[PDB]
Amino acid sequence: SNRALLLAALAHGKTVLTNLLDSDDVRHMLNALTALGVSYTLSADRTRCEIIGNGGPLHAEGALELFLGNAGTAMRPLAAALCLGSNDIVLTGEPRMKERPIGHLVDALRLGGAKITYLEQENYPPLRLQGGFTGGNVDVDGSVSSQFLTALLMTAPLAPEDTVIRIKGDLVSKPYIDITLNLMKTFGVEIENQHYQQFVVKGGQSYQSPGTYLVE
Repeated sequence: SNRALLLAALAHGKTVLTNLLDSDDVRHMLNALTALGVSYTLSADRTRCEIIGNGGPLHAEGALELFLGNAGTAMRPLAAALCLGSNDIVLTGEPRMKERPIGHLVDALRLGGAKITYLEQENYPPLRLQGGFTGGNVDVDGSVSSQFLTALLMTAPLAPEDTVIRIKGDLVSKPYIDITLNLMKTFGVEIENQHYQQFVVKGGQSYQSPGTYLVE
């Protein structure tokens, strides 16, 4: 899941994610959507999830606190997606989450005009999101996590202004990025990759529900 669910909520319409992953990582990907007020349903095998698209950034009533401990792949995309409109969210996790710094994403997003503040430790799991991402050249280290660039890849197109993520060195897992842009494309957005780094995304985009999607 991770993305499929996030883009599903950031989209307009009900989209199904088939073959999802049964793990707190996904449950929260759902729970996060759940907290912001994203409507969706889960099958019986806990692998099929349909979500009534929110039509864009999931607005949190009052401030939120999402615990994406085992959702190391969900926090990245969330920390980014939630910095779209204007929502006060706290993205935390389990002790193991502390082994997954998020500063690289925060700056990358915060650089695009996103509102992100460090809670516990700097560049660590906790994050205070307050939306605001508009666009602009973003810097994301190549060796970090495919969910970092992916986070910006999904969030940036929904940004009023176009964004460029320049990758310092060699992407951590381009193959992951390939899926994201492909799976993201099904949602209605396209990003332009450069020399195995730099990314060019058009801002002011919108996410639509492709209907049913199979997460491999």
